[PDB]
Amino acid sequence: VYRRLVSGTEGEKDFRVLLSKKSGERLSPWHDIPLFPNGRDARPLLFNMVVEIPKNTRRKMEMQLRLPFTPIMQDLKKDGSLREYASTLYWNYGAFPQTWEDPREPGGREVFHARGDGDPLDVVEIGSEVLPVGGVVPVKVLGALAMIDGGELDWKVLAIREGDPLFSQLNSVADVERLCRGVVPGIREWFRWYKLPTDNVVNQFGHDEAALPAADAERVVYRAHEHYLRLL
Amino acid sequence: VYRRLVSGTEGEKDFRVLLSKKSGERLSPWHDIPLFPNGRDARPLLFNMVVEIPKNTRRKMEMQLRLPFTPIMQDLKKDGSLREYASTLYWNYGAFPQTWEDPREPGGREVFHARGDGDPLDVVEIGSEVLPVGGVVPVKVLGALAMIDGGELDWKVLAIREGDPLFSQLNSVADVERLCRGVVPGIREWFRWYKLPTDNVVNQFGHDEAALPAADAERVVYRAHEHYLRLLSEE
Ligand SMILES: [Mg+2]
Ligand SMILES: [Mg+2]
Ligand SMILES: [Mg+2]
Ligand SMILES: [Mg+2]
Repeated sequence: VYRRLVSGTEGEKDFRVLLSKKSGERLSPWHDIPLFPNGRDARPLLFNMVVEIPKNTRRKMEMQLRLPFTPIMQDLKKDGSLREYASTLYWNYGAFPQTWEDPREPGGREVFHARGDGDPLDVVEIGSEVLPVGGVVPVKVLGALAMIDGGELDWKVLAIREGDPLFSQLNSVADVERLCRGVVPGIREWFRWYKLPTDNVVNQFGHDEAALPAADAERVVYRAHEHYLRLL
Repeated sequence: VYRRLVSGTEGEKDFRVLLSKKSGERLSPWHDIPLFPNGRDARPLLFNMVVEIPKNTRRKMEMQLRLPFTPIMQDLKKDGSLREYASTLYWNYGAFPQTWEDPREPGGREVFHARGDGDPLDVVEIGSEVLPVGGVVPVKVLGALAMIDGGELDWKVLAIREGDPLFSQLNSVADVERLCRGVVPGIREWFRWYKLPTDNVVNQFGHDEAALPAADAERVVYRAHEHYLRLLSEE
């Protein structure tokens, strides 16, 4: 469905992934990829996921929202070096197109009244297959962890790629805990601890650290989608 | 108190940490450091921990058991390049002196009948302060996770450094869960997942993934201590 135009070498400053339709026409993975690849009336409801960080990698790849067509490149520190996480991420990681965590909207106290992180909504894909930088895959939402990253509400939605062998068997948080041991706590503990070496901070999680159910996590995506639509 | 003799350059193949008494006499952190710094009858019971990997680092530093005085150096790949873990370890990590997880000794059915890892018993220290490579600190044992790494039983004993502010307040897993949220699951999930990028394997845990209580973890250390001592025995 979407074409990856890869340039440079993956570990260097010239690396960049650009997206185009199969017509050849360039398009933004954030603006012009539909959030619902088969409409809002599909059941099970599928969301598009733009993969930024592949499973088993450590480079902080992200869509460059300032640039035309929002290409994916590695984040830079102010020292101008390519930025990496202190630990390898064990799952495909990215964001939902056409979503925005509006900082102007305050959460209840289940999330310590934290505010939107200001970025496209983050999603963790738990499938076995390694997905490439700039990949776009339809996913089924399974749940969501409400991370609090320095006073900011930073949702991590959990999803499973359509076509993964266990897709039809995973429909809720309990199914993941049952058929994929360590995935839910591994993701929670990864994002709780990953900024200890860089910032000496241990993050918190709202809703008593629980993974909110799939239906509630779908509503989180909807709200971020409308915040995005309201932005335009 | 033991003296650290640091040699080579950090992060390079020549880096090496050796231990000596305050006499200057060199000694092996595995062979010549007592497991019980105040004897087995000390209350609270203290075990000595040889710190190999400091909190918030990822180089795979380990005691080199083949070398004289068993110095701590960075592990090597078959390529001969320096080996690092794929992820940063968020806690001080090392081993108990005079312990050996004797293989050939079969585990119960709670550990999938897995055998010993063949190495000195591993310990995770959960205190806040970063400890140096080659540091020797007395710790109080709080619990143990029974990680299974490819048919090998690889215990991760959890302990707290004497002198850490929460020392007197931490005596078992339940205290850690109460006063240090995320420490026990953070350690379990770290060792469950850390070899996925290198080996494409997700580790398992015996005893239904539970953190065994402090008393059970004390017995884990004792048994490994006896395995080591048996290697030294006559007749
Ligand atoms: Mg993001
Ligand atoms: Mg976010
Ligand atoms: Mg070890
Ligand atoms: Mg071991």
